[PDB]
Amino acid sequence: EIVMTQSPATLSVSPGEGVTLSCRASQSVSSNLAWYQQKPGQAPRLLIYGASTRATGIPARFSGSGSGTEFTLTISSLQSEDFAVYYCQQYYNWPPLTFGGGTKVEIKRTVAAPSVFIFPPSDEQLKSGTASVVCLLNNFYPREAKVQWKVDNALQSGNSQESVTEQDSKDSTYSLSSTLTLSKADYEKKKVYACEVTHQGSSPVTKSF
Amino acid sequence: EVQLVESGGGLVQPGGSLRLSCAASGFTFNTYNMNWVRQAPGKGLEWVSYISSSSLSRYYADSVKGRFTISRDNAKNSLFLQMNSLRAEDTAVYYCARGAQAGYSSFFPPTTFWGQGTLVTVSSASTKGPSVFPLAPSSKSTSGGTAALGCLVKDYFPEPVTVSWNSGALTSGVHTFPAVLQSSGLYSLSSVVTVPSSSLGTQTYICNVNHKPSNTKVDKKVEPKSC
Amino acid sequence: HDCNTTCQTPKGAINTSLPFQNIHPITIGKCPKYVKSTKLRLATGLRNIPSIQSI
Amino acid sequence: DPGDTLCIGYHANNSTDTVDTVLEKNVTVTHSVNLLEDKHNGKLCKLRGVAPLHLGKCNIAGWILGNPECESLSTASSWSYIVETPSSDNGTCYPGDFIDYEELREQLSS
Amino acid sequence: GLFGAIAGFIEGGWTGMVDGWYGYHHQNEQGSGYAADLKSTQNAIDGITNKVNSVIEKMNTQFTAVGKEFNHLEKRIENLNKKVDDGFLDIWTYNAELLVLLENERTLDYHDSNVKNLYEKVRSQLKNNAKEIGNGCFEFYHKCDNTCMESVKNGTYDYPKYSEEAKLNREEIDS
Amino acid sequence: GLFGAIAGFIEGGWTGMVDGWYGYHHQNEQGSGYAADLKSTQNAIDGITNKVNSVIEKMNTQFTAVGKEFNHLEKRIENLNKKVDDGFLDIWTYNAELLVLLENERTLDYHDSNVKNLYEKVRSQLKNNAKEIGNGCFEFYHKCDNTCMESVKNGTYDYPKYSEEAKLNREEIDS
Amino acid sequence: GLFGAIAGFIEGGWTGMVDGWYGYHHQNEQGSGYAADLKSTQNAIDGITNKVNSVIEKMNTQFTAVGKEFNHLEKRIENLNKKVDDGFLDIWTYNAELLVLLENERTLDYHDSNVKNLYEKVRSQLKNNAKEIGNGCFEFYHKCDNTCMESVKNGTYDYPKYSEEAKLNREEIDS
Ligand SMILES: *[C@@H]1O[C@H](CO)[C@@H](O)[C@H](O)[C@H]1NC(C)=O
Ligand SMILES: *[C@@H]1O[C@H](CO)[C@@H](O)[C@H](O)[C@H]1NC(C)=O
Ligand SMILES: *[C@@H]1O[C@H](CO)[C@@H](O)[C@H](O)[C@H]1NC(C)=O
Ligand SMILES: *[C@@H]1O[C@H](CO)[C@@H](O)[C@H](O)[C@H]1NC(C)=O
Repeated sequence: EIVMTQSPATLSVSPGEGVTLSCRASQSVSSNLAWYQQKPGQAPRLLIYGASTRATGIPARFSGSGSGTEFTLTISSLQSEDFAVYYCQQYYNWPPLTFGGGTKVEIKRTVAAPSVFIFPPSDEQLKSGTASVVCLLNNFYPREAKVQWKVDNALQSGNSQESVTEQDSKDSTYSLSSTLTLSKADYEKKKVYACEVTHQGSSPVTKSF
Repeated sequence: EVQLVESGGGLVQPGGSLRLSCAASGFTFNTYNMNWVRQAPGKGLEWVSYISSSSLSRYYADSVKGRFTISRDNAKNSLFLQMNSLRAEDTAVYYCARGAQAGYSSFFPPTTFWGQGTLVTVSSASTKGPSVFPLAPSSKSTSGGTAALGCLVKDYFPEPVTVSWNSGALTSGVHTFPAVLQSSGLYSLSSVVTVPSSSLGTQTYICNVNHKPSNTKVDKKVEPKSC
Repeated sequence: HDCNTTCQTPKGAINTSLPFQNIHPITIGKCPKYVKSTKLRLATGLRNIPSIQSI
Repeated sequence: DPGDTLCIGYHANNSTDTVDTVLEKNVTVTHSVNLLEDKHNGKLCKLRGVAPLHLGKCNIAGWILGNPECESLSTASSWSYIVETPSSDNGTCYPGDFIDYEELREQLSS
Repeated sequence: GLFGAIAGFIEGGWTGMVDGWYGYHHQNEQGSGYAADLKSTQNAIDGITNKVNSVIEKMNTQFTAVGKEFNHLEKRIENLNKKVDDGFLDIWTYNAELLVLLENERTLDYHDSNVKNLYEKVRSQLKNNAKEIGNGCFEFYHKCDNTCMESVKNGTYDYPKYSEEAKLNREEIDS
Repeated sequence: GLFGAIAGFIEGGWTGMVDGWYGYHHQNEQGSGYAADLKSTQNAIDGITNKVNSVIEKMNTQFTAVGKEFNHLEKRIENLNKKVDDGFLDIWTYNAELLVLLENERTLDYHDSNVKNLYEKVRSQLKNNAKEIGNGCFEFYHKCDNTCMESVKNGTYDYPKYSEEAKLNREEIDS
Repeated sequence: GLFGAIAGFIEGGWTGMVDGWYGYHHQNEQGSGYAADLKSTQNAIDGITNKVNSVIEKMNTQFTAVGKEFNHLEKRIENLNKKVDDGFLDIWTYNAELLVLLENERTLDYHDSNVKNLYEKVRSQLKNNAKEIGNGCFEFYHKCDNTCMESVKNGTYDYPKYSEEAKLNREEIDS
């Protein structure tokens, strides 16, 4: 196969400026390269084909160029409807038809600290045999953040599935939630609970034990 | 306009079989080559299979060869994908895509127009309604700053669920997280909302979870603690 | 100037193997034939059709 | 079991070269060559590896008669051709007719 | 064009074929790619090079000083000399302009003929084993690996080697 | 001719086709008639118009009085002037005569090519659905109404739409 | 060549065909032999004869003495006369060299077209009754005696007369 490399995976830029996405080929694909744009919950949409030709209906701020192994996709003036994932694709040697990892273009804004909200295992969940602790992080930029659970003093290299929402339309901020799933027989066998955050804005050390 | 609507996705146990179909309209289906592309939850795009206009040429990815069979009924403007011996890694959204016309391959990319997609889930778990557990607001916040209370929707299968608050009246500040796949094979998410802490006591908040496959519909009240 | 040429023109010499020139009709040497043409371009390759219409 | 595809085609490139044909004007072609020379070096060079005779401010009559304004001109034993300037006017300073003048210029040209 | 292939039943050219003027595009289980037919391309290069050299080298001139000088009482021969210079100019300008026009048409026709003949050679080799799907493309009734492709591009295709497999697939698909 | 169609496998022309140079003749239950293929005819008109204009417009002359007058002791230059006038005459007469001869052959060949290519386009569309009965005619294996005729003359013929009906009639008639 | 037949899909010529330029070779129970197609050969002879005569006869000159004599003080007109003589020489040499080059290419193409058209006429007559075995040869699906051969070479081949016999042999051999 011919492997497509899209580095970096994430680019943070403001709204209204020029972005350039990259895609390289393990061997030459000539001009048989295409670019696609995908928004969450929606099918991919073709933007560029032939490595430079723009598809019908694609605004003129999208352009691409390249040949052989190196290619670029440039957006001159980034509008709000242009924040999405972008994949390249080669169709010079296929099958297999290979895409590439994709590049997320993200809205850049001011560094926002998280507001940490910890919640208890609810009493009616304590009537079924299990209990879960919720560590909510609210409206923080950037995405890069670290969350750990300090029960009495446990490191907890297991448990605690986390989840991230998409950038909010208003403030372009994030939200995270680590959920501490433990059974009754091992929940009531400790009673000092605390989460942990290592985000920017709250950069110095933390906001919860 | 070019239109591709695919159907047949659903839940199947491992080793089971499923037949996706795609309805094509707005173009001369009997002249175009067709493709299937899939996308695992949170992952990139993987090409699955190719079929020519004449059905003579059929190509497959290495990871589906021997298990998937692609076919096409040009008289009925329909594309098909037979999936057999399904593994867990086959769980993905399967997209129907339109390529170049017969003889014009590599003049246009082989995936020029995409359908919305259809979701295929391969797991041994069974359709199960969710358990709604409250997240009571902390009783040691500040008197003027905001506080967050939420509902914990746990142990349901399969995707997706929908959450609201106070019958849809409360919309600002809501953060419904994407679900996660627990090691038990069941799904679970949290749904939080932020409100002023001085409104705790004179205003009550009720979430409205609605799981479609299990025909579940439960409302829960998230009140402060006692003691 | 100190240069060598086989075809001399009142506005400067021309170094060429082409059969035609449009510099000046009054020449000295072994020269191309003067013509009024501005462009005499001979196709060697094919018609160039890199892309076709969306179908 | 039924198989694959093979196609016959032809070259294309990024060329913008245009040629004229008897049936169509401005046809873009992948490669072309130019038969018309339109670029000169802007200098008066040596023909047959021999420098020309440059008279400067004099014409052939002034040069060959020995006009006092041409005495500075160097006497070369051979030349491939003769160069005059449009403003070159120093010729027969004493007025008169130079009989068979144009013929003499021909004989002295090389 | 004159032979119906370039900008004809083969609508467009290939930017992804860089090693020749005419060639093939293949696709099978092992992938796809472009390759020039070296035999026909080299013949065209030889012919076009010869055509260019002939147009240039057949113009061989002698040393000549065009210019003439005449006094004020030699106006008639001055105009005669002007008539000679203008007459050569008109003859050479007209012939040069038309030669380029006519030879450009023939050159484009020549390339069209080569693409047409290349397609016909392949079609005569493949016969029943492949289907003509249009746009200068064949779709085989039998799997054709890279070695099988090389036989076609080299003109060494073994029709009977695949004839029965193609026959069964051709007869079913047409039933 | 050079391409075998005009005065070739298509023996004669049509006086009943007045709207173009190349075209079609059809007959079905609804009647018969002639119609020109506008696309190919308009291309030929563009090419031939360009060919005529090129032959004429590339001849651009300057103001010139050919005549000269010489006295009784200027006989040699008078004969020189006559030699120049006769030399241009022979060059222009010979080139003009041959250009017309060669371009007329190419023009007739060009029309022959267009008729040939038009036939081949139709044949590639119809494939099994029609029989080649000779003289540039196809006889369908399925009824082809006026709408079906328009699809062929417009290059939008749907082969699979009639392929099975033609197949049954083709297979019986050949049994 | 330009039409793919001479030195193309028909690789070589026949020294054993002495009565014409294009023709046939047959073999059956009664033997084998060569025979020229008189109709196409006579057309080519008429066309080539006309082509030669046109190139020669369109050159018609008048009585003319080229030479001129000038004394030692008439050097400028002597050089003018030399310029005229050299200018005609260059024009005539260049045009004559190129005319021969271009007409030779067209003549070889013309012969190539005739061989191509002759093959296509036969193929259109024989249709299913014969198999194209390559190199411009047909192998019949029915015995074709000397009289049957004469029908093909004369363009009077009766396809339905042998169609059923050929059909049975074609269908078995392909089973
Ligand atoms: C040379 O020419 C100048 C003007 O260019 C004139 O004034 C001068 O007298 C001339 N000298 C001669 C002819 O000796
Ligand atoms: C390609 O064809 C030529 C024909 O002369 C033959 O000699 C050669 O061996 C062929 N190539 C291969 C790789 O067999
Ligand atoms: C004829 O073909 C053209 C091809 O572009 C198509 O747009 C047009 O609609 C066709 N005519 C009719 C009457 O459908
Ligand atoms: C050959 O064909 C011609 C066609 O006009 C026909 O008149 C002639 O009789 C045929 N020859 C024989 C021997 O029948």
